[PDB]
Amino acid sequence: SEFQKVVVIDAKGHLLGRLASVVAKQLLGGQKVVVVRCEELNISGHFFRNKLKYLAYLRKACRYNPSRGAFHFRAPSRIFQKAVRGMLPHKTARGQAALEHLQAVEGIPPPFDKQKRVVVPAALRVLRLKPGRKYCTVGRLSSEVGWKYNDIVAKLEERRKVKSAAFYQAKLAKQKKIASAKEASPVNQKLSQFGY
Amino acid sequence: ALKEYQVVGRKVPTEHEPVPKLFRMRLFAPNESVAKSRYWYFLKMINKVKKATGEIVAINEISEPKPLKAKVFGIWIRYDSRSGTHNMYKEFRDTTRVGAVEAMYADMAARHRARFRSIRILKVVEVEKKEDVRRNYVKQLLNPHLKFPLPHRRTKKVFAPHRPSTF
Amino acid sequence: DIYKDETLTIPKGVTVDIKARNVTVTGPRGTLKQNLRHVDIEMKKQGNTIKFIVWHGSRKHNACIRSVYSIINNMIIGVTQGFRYKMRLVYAHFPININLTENGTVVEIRNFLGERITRVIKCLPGVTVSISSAVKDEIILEGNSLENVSQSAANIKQICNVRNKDIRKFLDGIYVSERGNIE
Amino acid sequence: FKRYVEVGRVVLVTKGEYTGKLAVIVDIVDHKRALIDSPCSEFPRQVIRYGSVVLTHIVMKLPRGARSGIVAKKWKAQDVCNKWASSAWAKKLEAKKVRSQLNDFDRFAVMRLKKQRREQVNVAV
Amino acid sequence: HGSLGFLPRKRASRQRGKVKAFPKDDASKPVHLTAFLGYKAGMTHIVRDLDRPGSKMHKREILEAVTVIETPPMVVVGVVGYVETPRGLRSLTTVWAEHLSEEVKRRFYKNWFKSKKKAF
Amino acid sequence: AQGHRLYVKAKHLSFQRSKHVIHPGTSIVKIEGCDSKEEAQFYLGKRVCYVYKSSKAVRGSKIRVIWGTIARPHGNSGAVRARFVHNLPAKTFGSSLRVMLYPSNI
RNA sequence: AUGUAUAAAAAUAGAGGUAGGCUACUCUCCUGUAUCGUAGAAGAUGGGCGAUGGUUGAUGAAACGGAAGUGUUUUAUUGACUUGUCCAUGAAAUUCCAUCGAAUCCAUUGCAUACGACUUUA
RNA sequence: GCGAAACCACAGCCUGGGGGGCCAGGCAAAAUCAGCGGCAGUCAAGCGCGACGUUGCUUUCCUAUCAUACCGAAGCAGAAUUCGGUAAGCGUGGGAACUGAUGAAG
RNA sequence: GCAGAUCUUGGUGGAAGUAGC
RNA sequence: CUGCCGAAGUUUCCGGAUAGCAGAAACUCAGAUCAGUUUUAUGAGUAUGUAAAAUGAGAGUUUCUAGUGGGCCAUUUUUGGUAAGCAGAACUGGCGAUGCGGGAUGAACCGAACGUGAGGUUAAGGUGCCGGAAUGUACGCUC
Repeated sequence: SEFQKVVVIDAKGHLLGRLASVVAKQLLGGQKVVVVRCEELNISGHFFRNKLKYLAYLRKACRYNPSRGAFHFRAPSRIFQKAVRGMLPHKTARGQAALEHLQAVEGIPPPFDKQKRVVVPAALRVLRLKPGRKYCTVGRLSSEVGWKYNDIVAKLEERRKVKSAAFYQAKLAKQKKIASAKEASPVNQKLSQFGY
Repeated sequence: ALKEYQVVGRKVPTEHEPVPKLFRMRLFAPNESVAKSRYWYFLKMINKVKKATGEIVAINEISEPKPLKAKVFGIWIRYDSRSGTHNMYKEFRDTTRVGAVEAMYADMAARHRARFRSIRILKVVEVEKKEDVRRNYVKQLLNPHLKFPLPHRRTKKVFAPHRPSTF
Repeated sequence: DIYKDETLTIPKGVTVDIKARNVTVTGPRGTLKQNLRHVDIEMKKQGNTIKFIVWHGSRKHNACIRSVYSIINNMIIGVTQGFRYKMRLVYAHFPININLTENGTVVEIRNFLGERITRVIKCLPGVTVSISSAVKDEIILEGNSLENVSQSAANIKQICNVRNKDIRKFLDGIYVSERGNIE
Repeated sequence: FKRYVEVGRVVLVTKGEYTGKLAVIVDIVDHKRALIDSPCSEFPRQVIRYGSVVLTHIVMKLPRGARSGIVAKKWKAQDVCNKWASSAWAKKLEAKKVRSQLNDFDRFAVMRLKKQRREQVNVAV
Repeated sequence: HGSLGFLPRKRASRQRGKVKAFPKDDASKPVHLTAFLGYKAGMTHIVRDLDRPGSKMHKREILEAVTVIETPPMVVVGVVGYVETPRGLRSLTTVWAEHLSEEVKRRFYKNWFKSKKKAF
Repeated sequence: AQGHRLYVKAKHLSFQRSKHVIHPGTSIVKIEGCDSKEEAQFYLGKRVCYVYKSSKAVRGSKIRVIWGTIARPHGNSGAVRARFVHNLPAKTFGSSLRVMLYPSNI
């Protein structure tokens, strides 16, 4: 029920082909989608499942000026950006104008650390997948194919959490003051009969 | 849905045969126009009274007398295979004979991919004793100390604010 | 079925904890931590026992139920009784050199069939190996984690592994004979 | 802590015509169906499935397959109603049912309510 | 044309040799340098003893073909600082020193003698 | 600006179409908060618009408007099927409309 | 675009908080149909009762924030806005919706070279 | 400096599928220049035949490795040798616009 | 009564300031 | 330029015929005069043909006059066949003259035969995105 001018979709625990279809419609709907922690997306099937499904895609290049062949991008962000590129009519004028509304990045840059991060309840792994199934993590997968920036982001994201954790306790200590002040306002308890 | 129909019938009486015999069937049919079509199917293969000879006398529904009581049904099936040879005995645990044969069809549609006309049900008896139930899993939903957590949980409106509890 | 339960009585070990999806099995000899991600199985504590349950599943997951029951029991044997194994060496003409370093972690092995190849056998984390003094050409390795202990000696068995010769005539080598608890 | 499916387990119909009524399970017939009843006579006895119901933590002692009056007899003695209402789960869901009968002027009177409530930020500085 | 690692055959961009990789170091090591700059004087030759055991000329006298490189003392004038990003290696701050010679102030300019020489 | 907005935010979705034949005389509109073809019977008949901003200014301002109404529900997800006095331009896919609450019957 | 309101984290065969010295007990989750603010001749001009509070502007700032610090916090000081509550005058015939510095040519150079360019100097 | 002519449906990227155009894809920036085993018989699984059995004679690409790497097996003490496996990367059994050099522009 | 006949006559293009003297 | 009617594409003899299909007038009969049809009855060795019931619909005669005896397939018998296809005879339709929705684009597949438009409702086929429509409901399957 959201028509935000910009939405931020934290992607840990989602599926790739189901989030890329939810997002692909909201791009054509006119929104402005940012997908952070794209590195911690999931794919049904075990670790080698998409691994040969993408090592096969590396064997596919043009046979004329092989610097003009397919550009097999290795970043976890562009893995999913590829997924939202065939879902859109990217050969029209409405496709290539929709794609510039999507900003798919890994980790969380500070311009989106301090904002709300909604999730999609129709693409999540703990819902859509049977318990005890085989699943592979994209950012853990694409590192084994060439994305050489794994040890930095896992270090960087660890620093952001403890800083955000420090942000949370100050926020948690904030409403504990208003928890007292909410019932301390006596009007709440005798005029809760309007449902509130 | 399904609705079990009591069907009886005979042939046209002649001077040679003043009183034809009456034949009762308890079969299952989503409506009544397929009951009185399946009825002439079974009776043609067994009693050899063709559709150009016989007539239909009475169709009635059999509502289950105790739909609120749990039961177990042993199900005798003659299945017409691609070699056309299968007698089958299968047990289902539910409340209504209408509801069992729907589940009977569904399972039979999965493991053995049976169609409508590929199945001729033979006999349906409400099996009652606990020592005659010959299935392991049906037996285990019948011990007094049964228990399980909920399976297949999932508790529009896309873009949920927080994580689902899923507990 | 709808249930598959197997419970092993928890001994006097310090911890039979399974909190936070990890096997933090601590006993009298020490503390051991292990990941509990073998399979999504119900580890339920009941007083002086820990019950392993696999409710409403098939055999593919049910076959792994007894593995964790053994793995915890294997961890229980290491936490309570420990593990102590003795490996026996065989020398005929050229004795095989063996030097325990880093508290017996770095095993400097040489002179295997008189070879000049320096065989360094790094022990697994948590296991201490030593040359047994009662019987010559015997190496006694003990530790809490039997899996790390057993794989290390097998690696030691794979360290001086004979190759490029007939196994019949050339028969002296590194072998494992004693495999038992530390208590 | 984990809740289960028992005999006599109190449940809550979440998807149906009786959505939100406290009902109690009676007999388990399968892994997907069951036998369910409630003392509220507007709720007939019937077979709810587990995909359109949510468990409740409150459990109650009852033998197998009691008739409806005995369900009511055991319900009145072990007072499941107003034991459910004691929980914070019931507080929100019941208040969800009051905050949806609110007309325009009453939903305007709550504006006054929280305007009488907002200036109570005078706290221990 | 068989060494495809050096294909394609197009001319270089920078007349000066650009260093691409840098050696892996540790914080336990003392601070030291890696690179330098020199000039191609020319090729020459020498004679030198060989203290190399196991060779066919062990403890002998062998000619060696060599190259002298003209290397002046080298002027450091400031630092640049890199932060590590998921997008690579960005430079955060460029801090120079106070004073520069005209020679390095000729580097920023195309016509130093014509212009106002007002760099830095 | 919270003492305003007597309409409901919407988004023009697409023309009426089949796979290959599109019917630009009737639009598809997705109202906010309308998530059932039985909950779309409330917005049947309301007078929707499409407000935008041209460059050249006529009659002392710049904002122009295309009116229209809502005719049918459309599908099982709470979209509707609208009809405008001038057909909406095809370069307004995924734009924003306003579903004015009149003619109100509630 | 008509509010341009909302930043723990992890897990789901689980999670966070509650005494106490690392625990036991208790509580919370199981949707945000929540929280947050919202009246004023486009938010009028006055008076009273309650309060040291809320609100935003001009700053002087200080602490911070580097993965794109596109920002956060503490604010002295100054000021408006103070509906916090209660009373006084105005609105309308829009009288049935329309909204100076560099660089290049020419010159110079040879490390470069088919023309271009590149490299020097000026 | 003078200065044609042939020719001219409109044309100009590749892969796959029914060619330049169709469908689905890869992509896509101006403006230019120089190279370019069978037969007979006995059985008998089983549904008159009947299986395994038994008796009579007669440039580049591709692994399917030719060596190099690594192992397995063998009367393999060692050397040397045979068989088998991974293995076509490089060597020593088969298939068949492209690269340069300028160039404006957020 | 013209779109067409390697259509008739006339006029003018791209190839190109290329081929070339 | 527009409108109306509109085929055969196989014979039967000898390129000429006759018939057929499409047509124009004259002149018949409102009847049992018919009918790419189904009944009942007679026979005939479930099928075969014959006559008078159902069902629909107005039928008929000649005269004078164009085009047309190509084929591509799909249907089932079918004998000759065999490593393996297949070769041939007969029946029925389409297409030839036909656009339109699907079948990703395709003439032989599934629906459907067309004046100009508005509004509704469907066939085939579909409802995660490209793509208009359920990330619907139910039960069982699969690594």
